[PDB]
This record gives sequence, C-alpha cells and structure tokens, in this order.
Amino acid sequence: IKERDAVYESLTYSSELYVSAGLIWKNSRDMQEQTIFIGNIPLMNSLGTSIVNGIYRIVINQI
Amino acid sequence: PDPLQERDNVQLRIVNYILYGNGKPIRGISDTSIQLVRTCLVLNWNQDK
Repeated sequence: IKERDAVYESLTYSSELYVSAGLIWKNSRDMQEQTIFIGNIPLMNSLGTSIVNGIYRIVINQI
Repeated sequence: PDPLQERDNVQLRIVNYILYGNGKPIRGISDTSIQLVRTCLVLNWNQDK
C-alpha cells in the first residue's frame, strides 16, 4: 500500500521479509528449499516518522 | 609422486563413512541407485599436542 492509503484505511506502512530455508526431515534425507515470509518490518518516511495503525509515531533517544 | 619430497605441516586425510544410519533403511528411488559406501577427503593442519 502507498503511505497515504495507509493513513486513510488505518493500516500500517511496512515491508516484507522473505528469507530462504531448507528442512531435512530426519526420516527423509532429502532437501526442499523455499523462501518463507517471515513477517513485516515497518518503514520510515524521510522526516523520521513511522505510520502504524494509522498513527504517526516517533522514537525518542535515550541517555 | 616424486623421489625427493620435504616434510610439510599440511595433513591430508580421507574419511569414508556410511551414508545412512545402521538399522534404519531409507527408501530407494527407482531412477537413482543408493550409495552404500561413500568417501571424502579433508584438509586439517597438523596440531601440536
């Protein structure tokens, strides 16, 4: 979704992580490989805000 | 192979191990035959005691 739409429909602007993996079933002794969709990681606008569930959010620094 | 060779640190050894575990037979594909015994070569530096 584009950023504007995310605010209009109360969504979260994010990105999808796909990584490759293989499982050798102990019984099988053979290899199957696919890229799994692990999840969604949020993206930032250049101004430094994140849109999460329709809300502009900002992370403060700590000392 | 050469008549004169000098002692060197590198230690080339070959390890041949059984493919499957003992007592458990895996399914054999009709197209490809199973490999009962296999062999491999490993390179390990000589190690001081």
